[PDB]
Amino acid sequence: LHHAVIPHGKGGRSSVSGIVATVFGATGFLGRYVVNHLGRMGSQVIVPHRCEPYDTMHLRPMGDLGQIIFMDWNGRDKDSIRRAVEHSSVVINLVGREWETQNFDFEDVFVKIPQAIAQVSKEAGVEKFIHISHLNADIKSSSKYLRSKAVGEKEVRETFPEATIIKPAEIFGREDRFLNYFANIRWFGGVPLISLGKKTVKQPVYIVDVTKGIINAIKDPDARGKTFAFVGPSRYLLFDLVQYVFAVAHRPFLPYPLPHFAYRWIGRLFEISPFEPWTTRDKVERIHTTDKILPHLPGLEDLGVEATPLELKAIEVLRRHRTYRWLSDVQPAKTIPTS
Amino acid sequence: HQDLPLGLMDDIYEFSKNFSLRIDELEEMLTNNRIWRNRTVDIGIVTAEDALNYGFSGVMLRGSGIQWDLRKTQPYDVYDQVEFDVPIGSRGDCYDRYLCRVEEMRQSIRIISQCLNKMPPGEIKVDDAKVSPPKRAEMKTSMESLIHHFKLYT
Amino acid sequence: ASTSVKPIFSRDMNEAKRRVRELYRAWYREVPNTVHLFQLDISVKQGRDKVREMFKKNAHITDPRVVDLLVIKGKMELEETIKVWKQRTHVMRFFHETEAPRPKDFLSKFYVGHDP
Amino acid sequence: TRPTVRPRNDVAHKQLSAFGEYVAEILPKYVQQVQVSCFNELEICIHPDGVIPVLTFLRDHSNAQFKSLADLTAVDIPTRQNRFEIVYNLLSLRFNSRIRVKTYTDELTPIESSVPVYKAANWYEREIWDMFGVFFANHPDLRRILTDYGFEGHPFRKDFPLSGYVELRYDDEVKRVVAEPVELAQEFRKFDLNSPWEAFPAYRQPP
Amino acid sequence: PTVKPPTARKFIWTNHKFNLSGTPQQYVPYSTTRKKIQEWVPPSTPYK
Amino acid sequence: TYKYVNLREPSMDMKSVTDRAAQTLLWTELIRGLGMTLSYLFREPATINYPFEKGPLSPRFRGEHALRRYPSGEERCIACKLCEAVCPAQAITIEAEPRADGSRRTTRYDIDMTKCIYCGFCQEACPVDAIVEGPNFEFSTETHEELLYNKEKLLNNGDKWEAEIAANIQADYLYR
Amino acid sequence: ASATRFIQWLRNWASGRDLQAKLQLRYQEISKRTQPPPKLPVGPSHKLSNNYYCTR
Amino acid sequence: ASKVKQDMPPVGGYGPIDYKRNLPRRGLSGYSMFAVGIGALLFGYW
Amino acid sequence: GVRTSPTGEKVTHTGQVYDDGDYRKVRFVGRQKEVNENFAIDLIAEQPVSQVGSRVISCDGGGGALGHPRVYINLDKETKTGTCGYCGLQFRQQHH
Amino acid sequence: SRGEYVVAKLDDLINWARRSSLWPMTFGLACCAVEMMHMAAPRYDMDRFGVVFRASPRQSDVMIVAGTLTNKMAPALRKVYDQMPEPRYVVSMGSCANGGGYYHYSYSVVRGCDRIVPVDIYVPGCPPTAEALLYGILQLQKKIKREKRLRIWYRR
Ligand SMILES: NC(=O)C1=CN([C@@H]2O[C@H](COP(=O)(O)OP(=O)(O)OC[C@H]3O[C@@H](n4cnc5c(N)ncnc54)[C@H](OP(=O)(O)O)[C@@H]3O)[C@@H](O)[C@H]2O)C=CC1
Ligand code: SF4
Ligand code: SF4
Ligand code: SF4
Ligand SMILES: [Zn+2]
Repeated sequence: LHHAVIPHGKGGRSSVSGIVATVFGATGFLGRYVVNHLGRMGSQVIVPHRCEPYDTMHLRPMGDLGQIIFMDWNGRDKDSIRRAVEHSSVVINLVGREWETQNFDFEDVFVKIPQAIAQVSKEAGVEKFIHISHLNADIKSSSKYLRSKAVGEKEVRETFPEATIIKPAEIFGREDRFLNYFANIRWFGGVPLISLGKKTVKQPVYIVDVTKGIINAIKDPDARGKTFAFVGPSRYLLFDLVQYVFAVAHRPFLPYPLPHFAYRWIGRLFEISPFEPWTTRDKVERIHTTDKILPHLPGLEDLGVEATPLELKAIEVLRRHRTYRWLSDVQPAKTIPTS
Repeated sequence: HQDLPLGLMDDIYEFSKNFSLRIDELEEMLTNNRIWRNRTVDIGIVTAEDALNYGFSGVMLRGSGIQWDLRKTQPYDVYDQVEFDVPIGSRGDCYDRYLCRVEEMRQSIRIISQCLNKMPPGEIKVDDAKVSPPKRAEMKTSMESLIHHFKLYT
Repeated sequence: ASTSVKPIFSRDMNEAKRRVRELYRAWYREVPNTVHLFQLDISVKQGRDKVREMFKKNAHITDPRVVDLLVIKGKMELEETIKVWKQRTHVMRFFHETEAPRPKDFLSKFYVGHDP
Repeated sequence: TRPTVRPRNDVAHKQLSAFGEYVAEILPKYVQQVQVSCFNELEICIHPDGVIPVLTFLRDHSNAQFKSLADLTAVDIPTRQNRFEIVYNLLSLRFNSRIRVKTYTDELTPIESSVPVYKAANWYEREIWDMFGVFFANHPDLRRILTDYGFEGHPFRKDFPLSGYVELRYDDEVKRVVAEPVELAQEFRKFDLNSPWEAFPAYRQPP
Repeated sequence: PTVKPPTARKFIWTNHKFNLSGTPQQYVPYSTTRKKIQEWVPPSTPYK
Repeated sequence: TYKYVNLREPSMDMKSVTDRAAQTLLWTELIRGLGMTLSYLFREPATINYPFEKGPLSPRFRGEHALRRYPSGEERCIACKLCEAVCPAQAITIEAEPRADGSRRTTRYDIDMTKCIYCGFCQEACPVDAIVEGPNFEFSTETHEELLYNKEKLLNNGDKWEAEIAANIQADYLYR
Repeated sequence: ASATRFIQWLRNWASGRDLQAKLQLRYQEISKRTQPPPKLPVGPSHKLSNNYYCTR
Repeated sequence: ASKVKQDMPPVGGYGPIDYKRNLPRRGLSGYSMFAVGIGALLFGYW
Repeated sequence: GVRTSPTGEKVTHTGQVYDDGDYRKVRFVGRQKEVNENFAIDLIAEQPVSQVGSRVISCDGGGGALGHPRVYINLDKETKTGTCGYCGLQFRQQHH
Repeated sequence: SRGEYVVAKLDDLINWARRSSLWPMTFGLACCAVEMMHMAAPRYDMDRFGVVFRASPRQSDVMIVAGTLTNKMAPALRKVYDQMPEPRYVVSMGSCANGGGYYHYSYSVVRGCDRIVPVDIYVPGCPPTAEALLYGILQLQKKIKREKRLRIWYRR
């Protein structure tokens, strides 16, 4: 590397960080924060987008003049992928979807597309590669979402050997579908939960921690070929977590039990709409899948990030669900000890 | 900066000719309209002593009856060679100030007519190249003019 | 003599520190409802830490005229917050949330830039 | 009369010169220096303790009647021990004449507020405080008037940078407008325009 | 122009263009200067 | 001299009082205001059919910038940086060096059309009429970046509007 | 100025004045947009003698 | 060798320009207006 | 007179072109590189050398007030042509 | 014959409605607001294109930032932008709202409204002529005319 784009400045908006990053799937929940932190330091962020340009406008104020470059691409058009990665030094793959469409399904977005990005990046000459997977990824799970990520996770590690795979748990934030999803059950009266929300342990992680971890992995060369797992600082029962969410939102809470087979059936009629499904058969599985406890995988603390307690920043997400402007404290959710 | 282009003072005359009727139509809609009067009469009354002590100037003084205009008391340019009247209010409220401005729009047409009829010939910027830049024709043939053009713009 | 100077409010430090303490009291009692009225996302604990931290920085002062101005400015700052002239953005400009940490050790500065 | 030279007014110069001595003799306790410029503007330089006695005198005295505060501004001259210079511009409708009254202060020394003399000075003194940092005693309401809430510093002081210290942008992570240290895509280009050759020998200073 | 036609020059565009904003023909800025500092290129021959 | 605007005292005779009473009850002066708006309904509107009709301009108009050439193809700019030094907004950046043939010419000439105040001082200070502001005023963009002109963009503007820039200078160079 | 005499009567009557002699639209009384070239005067200092700068 | 030519008023100046207020006096008197108003009512009542 | 580089990018009249491993070529993906094709160094070299009978000639660029400041060029050096510093037009002396 | 064709004409209808009924909310801040009013004056008459002179934030489809944005005003601009129902566009008018302008190096001016809100059209000038803004408003219309919201939805 005789060029080695050299950082300049104090790390501000007009500075140069030397990072030329292509961020696929930059138009979603996780992309907003990743692109924001890159442009907040002076990175050249290429944002290949499939949606309408009107939906990329929130990404324009995130960088200085000319530091955010927008391109068109198709997940099945390798030529378009190459155009957006050939001039870069790090590729970030944040592509995903909670549901399956006629054109695209879980295999296409979690296996066929991520592999193409890695294969094109490898020959294009990209030295770094960040791939996001799920904490509960295995090829022996009811969820087809989680089954596909395990299949697609290994292809990235076999197509781009040095890639850095990050396996976050459920992420919560302002635009998340995890804590907002819980608070939006109120449109149907009670809150269905397999069992009574018991027998499920989850370790939610803050969106910014996932973002800072992704950014740190783009800097320290002790993450090439590694595999991380971003998990929160506390483990909660699903029943406790949902009750806490409704406590912050300050709304009636009437949980009732529901059989697993019955939950899927209502989860199939809610995935008939041709728009954003309110819930799906796959989405119900992931809510109740206890988060793994992989202790052999390095986590956030190794990359220099300190996991953010949910109690610290749960009001931030659930404020808008409160029906009163001010509302005049909620006791912390019962957390499973470390033992 | 530059002299007036040929055929401008004719257009100003054509415009100034019809502008009195335009103000008349403005007064047909507001001066004697009872809704306008009730929203501007006895509103914002200022005394002549408070107006002076609060730093007011212009119509904010003349509205309250103070007879003061810097064009007639401290003239500049050629304002002492033109004829015009200074409208003065009596009540000191919004309505009287609205009348002064309307009358000032008339007295301004009065001054423009005199300016068009008394415009003298000659240069339009001081003939002193150490203050005002020389003409481009001189700047491209005279060494001194080019030196002063260079310095006055750097 | 030349050292003679016109006071602002307080003629000596002991009378100047009374104004400082009165100003810490009003600030200490305004954080609770400043975090409520503005709908901030910071606990009242770290709110009073920020008030405490600001005062401590101007603790080496030993000139009553300097201290009187620091008190005068502080009450101007307090009035803006009490009367909600400040927006949520102004109140959170003390905490520097979006400024990345800048390590102060020599080696860290050596790798990043030329600044001392 | 040369067409490119401003004509003199010797009548005004003599009149304002006489009125300067008149004010100096009636207020020896405060008037430190009186000047009349070549374009006939009288400047009365006073001790800072004499803001109210002199402004009140010029406003009320039957031969002065300066009943209009045209402007009130400060000038920052760092070389001076008292770096600030408070300038009061007064107008007289009765006598159709103007006067200027100048005093001085520094960062830590209060100057008496003239709101009791001229109500116009209410906002002028807030601007001087906000932009220069001069504190005015007994002011009905002293605050920042022109600068952003919480702005730290006094922009019009000569040692304050042109582009400031902080700049604003919207941050999506916190969903609010945030302030960060100033960085400029193009630095302001400082021009050294002064010519090394003297231009006005009449204003030459001693060696 | 059918009465007082413009002067003809070699470099004047024969074909006019409209506002090309939003199209692939838009104007993308760049620096028109060359690199200022030339780095040292180490020898490709080993030693010892 | 001065004139009172509102010093008239209303008449207090029977006819005058009954005129104001009739005005109050019968709304006469309000009807007088309805007639004026009715008049405007039957006048010709002053609206021009944009973009098929354009508002009148003059040869002095200060619009988009351009870099000119002599009647030879050679650039008029000789990198004197007088325009750079007078730009009130500091919207010009110039770098120069001897050309291959030894001619004093620029290697960079950037105008930041977002700092520019469209004031005309650059074309007043140019001793060779190199930089001018043309009549074009319709060059709105969808991105901020493409309003940061470099030498190539300005030269293209000159080669694109020269037929019109030359005629305007011809119609106004005897004033300037 | 193309309004028929009937509409002209109506607008004139309603306003209360002759609107046809003071139209707010310009037709042909405006100066031609092409004018003969000028030849501007020169200032008082354009002399070849008795014109030393220190005297002005 | 033509003479000076700058924008000047035509020899003799421009025609007079009106500026004073010209609000006309139009309508009937207060007496007549009430007469027509009362006349309408009586005919209407009839 | 462009001299397109091996990577297919036009070289402007100032010699500016992006190297292979330069990340700033990405800005031209989906767009174009604005380059003015009329090089002033090629067009002024194809202007005939004027022949004059005087050792000194004056150039004002043509047009008088519309040209450039009037300069006087010397022509006593036979080994080279006299060049104008503003416009580049060249002048030679007939025989002496 | 194809769902792409049917979903495309139905997309033109919504584009045509949104392009032909733009209701701006002018943020008159500085001198450029004067040239924005001249766009509503009789000569140009923005109202004839379906562009109403003035509307409230919740009834507005486009924000026109006409004038200088200061550090003390920036928080208010974003608040009104957030409260604007979607779809919402921004037109940046004048040098001050584009890159700071004459006041670029000031300590109290935001160097461009694009640091605060996304910008769809930039109108250059100081001030842009009332006709130059109307060109910018008519250029925003062709942007909406070129949107493919329903096309892109049909191919997800
Ligand atoms: N957010 C969460 O809760 C969790 C996220 N993850 C992982 O993070 C990644 C997604 O994060 P998140 O932001 O929440 O997802 P989002 O639903 O918010 O957005 C998904 C992104 O991927 C793009 N996308 C989806 N399908 C396609 C397609 N065929 N072609 C091109 N782009 C497509 C979308 O583009 P567009 O919409 O514009 O068409 C969008 O930019 C995934 O890898 C996921 O496994 C892991 C743990 C928790
Ligand atoms: S018009 Fe004025 S502000 Fe714009 S580039 Fe020229 S000198 Fe600078
Ligand atoms: S454009 Fe004109 S003023 Fe500017 S550097 Fe070139 S020759 Fe000099
Ligand atoms: S761009 Fe020009 S007209 Fe607009 S606000 Fe700024 S200085 Fe005023
Ligand atoms: Zn030449």
